Amino acid sequence: LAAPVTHIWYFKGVPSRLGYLLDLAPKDLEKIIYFAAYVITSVDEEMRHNELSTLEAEMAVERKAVEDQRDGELEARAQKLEADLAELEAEGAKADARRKVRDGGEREMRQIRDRAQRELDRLEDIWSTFTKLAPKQLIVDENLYRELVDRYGEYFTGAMGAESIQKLIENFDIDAEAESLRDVIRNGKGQKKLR
Amino acid sequence: DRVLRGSRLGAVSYETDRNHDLAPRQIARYRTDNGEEFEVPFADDAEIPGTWLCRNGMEGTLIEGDLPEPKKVKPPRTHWDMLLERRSIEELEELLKERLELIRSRRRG
Amino acid sequence: FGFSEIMRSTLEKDNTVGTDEALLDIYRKLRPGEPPTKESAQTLLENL
Amino acid sequence: GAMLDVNFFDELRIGLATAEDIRQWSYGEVKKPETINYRTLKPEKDGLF
Amino acid sequence: EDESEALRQARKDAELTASADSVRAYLKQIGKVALLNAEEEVELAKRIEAGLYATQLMTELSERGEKLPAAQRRDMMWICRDGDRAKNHLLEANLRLVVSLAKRYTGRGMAFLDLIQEGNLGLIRAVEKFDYTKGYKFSTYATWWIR
Amino acid sequence: NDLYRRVINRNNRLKRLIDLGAPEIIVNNEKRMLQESVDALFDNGRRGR
Repeated sequence: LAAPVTHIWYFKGVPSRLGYLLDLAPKDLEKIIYFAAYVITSVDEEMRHNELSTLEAEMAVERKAVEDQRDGELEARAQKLEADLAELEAEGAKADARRKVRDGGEREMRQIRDRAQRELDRLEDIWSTFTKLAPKQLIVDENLYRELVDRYGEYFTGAMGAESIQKLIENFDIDAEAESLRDVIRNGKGQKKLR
Repeated sequence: DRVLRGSRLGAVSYETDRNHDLAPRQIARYRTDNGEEFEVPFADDAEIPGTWLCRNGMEGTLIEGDLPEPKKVKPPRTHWDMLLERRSIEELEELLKERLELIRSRRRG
Repeated sequence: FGFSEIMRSTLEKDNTVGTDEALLDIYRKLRPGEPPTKESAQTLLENL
Repeated sequence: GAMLDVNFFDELRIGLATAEDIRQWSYGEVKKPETINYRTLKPEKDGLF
Repeated sequence: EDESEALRQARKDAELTASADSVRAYLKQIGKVALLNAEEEVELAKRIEAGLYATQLMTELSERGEKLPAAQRRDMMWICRDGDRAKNHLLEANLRLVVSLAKRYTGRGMAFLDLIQEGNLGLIRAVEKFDYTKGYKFSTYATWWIR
Repeated sequence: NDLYRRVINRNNRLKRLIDLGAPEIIVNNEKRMLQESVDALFDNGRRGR
């Protein structure tokens, strides 16, 4: 085979042995091995640690430049509304028809700041999902994963499919995992102990 | 539904199965480009071929180097040849510099 | 359905107003994975 | 364990086959989706047969 | 409040679904990229030819000659990268043409997605063989190789 | 022979696409098809139609 392929017996039949080994839900495992969602195979820690400070400085700078273009939009809409004031303050018409154009301009300003809120929430979500990055974490929205890849090509590796599953099985310590599991069954109780 | 009678495309011979006097054989040794070696028993009155298709699906050459292995052709259906068969070098050059002017006038004046 | 305690109870518990909103709801419960448009979501039940 | 299947058995152990076991069982790589030549009915080279 | 607000919410909820059939998943994957026109196809073809000549020239020069103009080498690699970007964009534009041609051969012999991927190979060959100097619509030339 | 032929066909086409150089949509669709073929070989009707 020119690309690795998982055995169907160890993934589909309940209980899913790949899911129990890697601690992945079956609906989040089928999405990996049938090419619907990416998966962070590995991540750096200390380079991430100092580049947290440097990259949050760069992120604040980029968001500040976004706010600079946003106040350019604010001032441009203010000058446009003052031009509408100059070209509607001496035209004899109805009391609301001379002001419905200004209300439409203010509605245009309201949707401009709504779009600014939308892109700032997008940038906030990108920074949040970099700051909460870990292995065995699915990333839906290929656009969002693409943005993480082209902005943060270092500090982590991600993949998609049975090659990623093979990489996760390689980066796996059965002895440490078994010590954690036996610690849980010695200490905890309930659903966590049954799991 | 029927009494259908079918045969696979081969015939069974039945002679004696003896193992005391056989035709003489000598073992060649081929090594691939994987660093893995295979042994094949040929006949005595048989010319040893230089390259044998081993059990890995890859061509293994002989382990005793004797042959001037040839200099066979590149597969000539590439995009560069399919471009050259309908274009000219000066046309590609003027298009290259015209495309170069875009990055030069984008990065600088 | 003026006589039916069950029907008026379910109209109290429907948690959905708006014909277009209910139509989008049944479109999402019926067709999974398709981007809903207004005319296709309207004519889906009629064509079905 | 032996695989000639003469009747000297003690066990029958089943495991999980690795790729280096599969390409050690095999006798060659089948690499064409051909079975039998349509006119002469002889098994094709590097096919399934 | 039904002016694309609840429609947008249901659109994102449908975008985050599963869609467990492979044909439906491939159609939803190829539906994202928008279509093109003649001038866009012309400029993509010109970028393809420029990038191909750039990488051919750089290989045949660096085989026997070493030079270091930094800006020139950087823009040469820029041309080589963005030519392949243009080629990938052209293929992803014409995937719907491939599917629309291959949908009429179903039911006899092969599957659906085998037909679609064979049309994909034919489309790659048509993009290789395309010429813009004769000045025609790209679909009329590519239909021959796809079929 | 049909299941083995589908696996061998899709694997050869994938080798052609990878060594040719194709975009990610085509290559990922080919890999998903190869995975579904091997799954249908080992157990038919387990995941999907």
